[PDB]
Amino acid sequence: MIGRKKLEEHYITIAEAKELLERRHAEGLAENPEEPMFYEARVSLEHAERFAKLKPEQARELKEKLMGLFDWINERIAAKLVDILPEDYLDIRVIFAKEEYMPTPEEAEEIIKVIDEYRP
Amino acid sequence: GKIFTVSVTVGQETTTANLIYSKAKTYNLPLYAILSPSKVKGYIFIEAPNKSAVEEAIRGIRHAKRVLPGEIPFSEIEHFLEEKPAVSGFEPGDIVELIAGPFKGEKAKVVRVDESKDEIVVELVSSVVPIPVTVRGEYVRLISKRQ
Amino acid sequence: MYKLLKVKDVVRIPPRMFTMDPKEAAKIVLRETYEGIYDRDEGVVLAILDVEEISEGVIVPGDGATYHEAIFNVLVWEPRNQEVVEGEVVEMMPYGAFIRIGPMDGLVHISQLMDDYVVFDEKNRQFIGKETNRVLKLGDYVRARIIGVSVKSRVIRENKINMTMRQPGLGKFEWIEKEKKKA
Amino acid sequence: RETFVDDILKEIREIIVQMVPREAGITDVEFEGPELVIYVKNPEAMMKDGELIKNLAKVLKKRISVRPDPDILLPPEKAEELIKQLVPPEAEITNISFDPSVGEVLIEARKPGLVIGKNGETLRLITQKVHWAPRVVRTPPIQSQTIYSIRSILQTESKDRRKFLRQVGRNIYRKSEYKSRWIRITGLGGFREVGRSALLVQTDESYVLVDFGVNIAALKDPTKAYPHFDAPEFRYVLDEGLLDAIIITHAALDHSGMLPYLFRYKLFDGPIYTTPPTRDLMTLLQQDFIEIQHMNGVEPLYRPKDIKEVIKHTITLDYGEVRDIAPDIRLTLHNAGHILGSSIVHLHIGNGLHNIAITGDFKFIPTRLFEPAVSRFPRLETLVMESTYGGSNDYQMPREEAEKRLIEVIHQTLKRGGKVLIPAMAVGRAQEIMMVLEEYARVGGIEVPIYLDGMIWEATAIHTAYPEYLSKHIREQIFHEGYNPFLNPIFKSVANSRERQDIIDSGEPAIIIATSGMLVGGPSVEYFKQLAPDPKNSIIFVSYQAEGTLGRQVQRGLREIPIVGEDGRTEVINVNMEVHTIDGFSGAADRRELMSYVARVRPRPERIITVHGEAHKCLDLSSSIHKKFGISTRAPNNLDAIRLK
Amino acid sequence: KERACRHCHYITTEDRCPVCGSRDLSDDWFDLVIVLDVESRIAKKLRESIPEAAKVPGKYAIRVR
DNA sequence: GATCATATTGTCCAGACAGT
DNA sequence: ACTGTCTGGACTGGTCGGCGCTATGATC
RNA sequence: UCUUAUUUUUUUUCUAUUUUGCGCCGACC
Ligand SMILES: [Zn+2]
Ligand SMILES: [Zn+2]
Repeated sequence: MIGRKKLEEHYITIAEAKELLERRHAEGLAENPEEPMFYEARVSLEHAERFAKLKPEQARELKEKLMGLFDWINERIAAKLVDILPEDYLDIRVIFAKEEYMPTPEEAEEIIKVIDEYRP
Repeated sequence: GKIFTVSVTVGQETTTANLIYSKAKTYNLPLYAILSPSKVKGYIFIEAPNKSAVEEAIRGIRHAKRVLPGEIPFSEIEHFLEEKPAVSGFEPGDIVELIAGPFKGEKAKVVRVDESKDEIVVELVSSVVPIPVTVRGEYVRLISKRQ
Repeated sequence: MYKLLKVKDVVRIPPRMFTMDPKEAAKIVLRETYEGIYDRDEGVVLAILDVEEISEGVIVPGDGATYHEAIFNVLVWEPRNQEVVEGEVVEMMPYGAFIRIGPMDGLVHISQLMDDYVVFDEKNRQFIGKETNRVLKLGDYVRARIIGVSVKSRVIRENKINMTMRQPGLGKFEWIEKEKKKA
Repeated sequence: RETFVDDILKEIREIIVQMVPREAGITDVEFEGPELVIYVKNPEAMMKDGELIKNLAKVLKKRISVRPDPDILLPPEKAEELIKQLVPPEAEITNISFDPSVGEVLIEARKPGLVIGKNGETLRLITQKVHWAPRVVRTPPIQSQTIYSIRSILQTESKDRRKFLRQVGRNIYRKSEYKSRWIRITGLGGFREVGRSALLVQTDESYVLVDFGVNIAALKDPTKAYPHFDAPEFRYVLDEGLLDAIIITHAALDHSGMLPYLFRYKLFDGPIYTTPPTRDLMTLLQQDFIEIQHMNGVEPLYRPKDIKEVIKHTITLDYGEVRDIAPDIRLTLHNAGHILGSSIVHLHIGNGLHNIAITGDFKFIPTRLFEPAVSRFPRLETLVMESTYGGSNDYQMPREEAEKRLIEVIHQTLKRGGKVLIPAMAVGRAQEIMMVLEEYARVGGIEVPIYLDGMIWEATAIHTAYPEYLSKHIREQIFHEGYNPFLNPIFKSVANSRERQDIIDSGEPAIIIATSGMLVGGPSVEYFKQLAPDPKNSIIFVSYQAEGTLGRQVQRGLREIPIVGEDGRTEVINVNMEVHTIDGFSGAADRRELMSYVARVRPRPERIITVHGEAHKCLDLSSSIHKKFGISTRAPNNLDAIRLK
Repeated sequence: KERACRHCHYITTEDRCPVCGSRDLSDDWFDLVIVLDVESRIAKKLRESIPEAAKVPGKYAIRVR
């Protein structure tokens, strides 16, 4: 349990976490010792910059588009979808097999060409 | 003949019983019978016409504390004077505690029990590897009945 | 799974940090206190971003330090059961392969890495398929979902993560591309 | 079972009174362990010369121990003075103790050679003038806690030890020289596998256990961690108490790890025949194993009182000494050459019926620390051999250029002012590294101190206490010359963490010999953590590294190893010091060494059993020996019985 | 020493058994029973279990090992 | 001689209670 | 409803200094 | 001149860093 109580909880994406870790790295560089963070945070930043598929503002726009498109999905589902960036039915199926809902091919397709917009 | 209980020091009930027997032999006491089972510790049974004879016979012995006021029914001590091996009533799969032997003060689980050789086979629960050992049937005590 | 939380907490500022700004001192204390640990209901506490609001301090008896009620932003990572994640294999040993997916290192069993008795090559730390003839090497991007998280300790390294990979649609990126080509 | 010990003792007494002069006054003749003890009233006429004692020992085939009868006994406060006057002052006697229950005097002295005698006549003269049977032990120049504890245990438990020895002597000589109907070898462990070795020699009269050990590698699985206790033969032997003796080839966890487990649950009550160095090193290793098992959080295998009981049930046998350990089985121990006190076990069954030679871990090339393995036996029929390096491609590099590379790496490290950290085992390669460093520093190559940390000092002290078990060169240096290689001033030992911190913070060059090759525990981890960021330092690995350990991780070239530091936060070790791997100091026999031992053994064994190694390596070694020499070779699995005769 | 007979379960100090006339003696025994009266109930219980025991006053036992 | 299980079961004030 | 009776609890704090005690009757 | 049984591959190191209690007596504030 972090703190006395939790006010807001959000499922943040990889790109925004990478931006936050870069800000922390800049703060540590401003800090006099040459080591900005510990092993776990530095390794997390390295993994995020290795898997930096989307820009933070593009990831935010995609997440808000997913949130406003449907109603049964949550922040976690949108974050996972923008992390994976699915292209066909296989990855969507292996993502949603253990989930509460096995989406139909039509909504899977609409998620697919919502995802592939401005996709690198 | 009524059965009464005489409390004695633990571990020397047989010596006190022998002393009472010698006193009865050499003092003309109206004592009918004396019993001292090995399983019962610290007490002996005396079959006598009345408790007064019991307290008179045990009087003068510093190792005999007192005589219990009640009278023991014969059905309670009937099973004591019965020919029955100590390994009887022990079934494999339960847990026992070894009273004596090289494994003194150890809990184990019964694997094989036979009454012809008056011995029992137990596996130590504290042993990481299961190695059965043999121990006399009267050296164990049942702690929990299970199959 | 990465998470952003807004947490209100009492922060203890020692008298040596009195000359500094209260927000900066609270941020420093929270960074030295909560960062680098594991929480049962929150996960890997990765970073403290900033402190939004702070309150007037209260001095408790027996301590000269000042306690402030402060709200701050925390970036954490929480592994979820049956959650898919992409990572990179960073360590390979015979009983299982270690992949980096974030602050933690997930473990993938050699038995359950594939539906094939894959042999471990000790010469170059490689995984070789007997029938599929697919080679797994270091630095290969993989995707797998988690099935077991050990939260028995508050230390990140002592926590154990086990994933599942034998299901179709998982494995190396080239394997996923080849599977998509068939479909 | 029936016992004819009384008749044998009566006939032995009759032979003695026929041969020994009547005026000697023979009162009692008894059996103590594998030896025959005779109590006399007039020792002056008993041992006027050693020829009579030698003839009695040859005729009776017993280790004759002539002691004065307890009826007459000089007072200890006067016996000490007569012993000090009689023993030359050159032999520094450190302790004198007296056992009056059975007349004995234990003399713990720095120079046992002068106390014992030129041909043993000094002991006879002492026990003639003072009427106290003497037993001389060596005072170690480096004090050892384990040896002192063992001596104190043996002294304070003289009654129990004497009763156990008497019962062992009664059990051994329950019958005369017996020809066994059949001889069988069974492997309860260590067959087609490494670790948890256990051998069973079975006859129709006696059963003998050999090097009962434990498997450290497979400790998570109880099935593979311990020797098979479900073997019907082992169950029968342990159940009916028919185990005559236990013999330990050498002091190691795979050969003596499970020994106190039998005494923990009172599964064994007989003797354990082993060399004194093997005994002390085995107790030290067992104590260490129990300590790390108790630290790791798992339940310890046995209590230290079980190790004490093992000490109380241990009989010391020197090299080349033949003792009767079973009515049909004689036991002797030869120099294996693997570690200190490592013994090749030669079991002679029957009167020429069969001979088994269990080598165990051994080395055939002449090393600096120990003499080469004994390849000559009076008779040999079955040879049980290790196969740790039995593979075709298993070729260890020679020792000369390996030690040259180690010396030059150390010299280059000390030239730039760095520190040398050498993780090593508790025994074996560590003392070899110490000897190589001492030889290098004796000519003036290096004057830097050498720090021994983490129980290596205890092993060094045990090595000093038994110099006769070392190599010929070290024996020549210690005995004939006045220079002890282990007593060099460069070798230093720490006292606490303060001295270790002072060594780490010291800017002068130094050599540190650690305690754990894997850097799993001991001061090795602390030294690695505090010396890794310095690039001038270096680390030398003299042993194999196991996967998943810190040693293998730092050997594989990892420049940043994340470990669990204090406060539950991951701290990285930035390894900038040089990493070296010189694995040429292994004490195990090479494949070429095994082939040379097979070719040069005398006499040629009828059959060879390849054990103590991986299954493929054992099969390869057996096939190679069969194809090269034609000897029948077998590599059986566990729970396999081979009928030798 | 102290020994108990195996047939009549009598406890005697010397080698001879003066009650049953048998030549089997056991050094290990428990459950000492003292008989002073013929008609006493525990003597009758001994008689029905061991037909050759509790015939004369003295010492007896139920089981001998 | 050296060990070993057992070793017994002054006054005053206030609250609760049978008795009449 | 009264009245004498049985039972239970507490009896100022602190300090200096000393004296003395904390096994034994069977068993091999 | 006849019934009712089955059958096969994925977990690692030879070991380690300042005597209480009980009770008595006396004295002082
Ligand atoms: Zn070995
Ligand atoms: Zn009889």
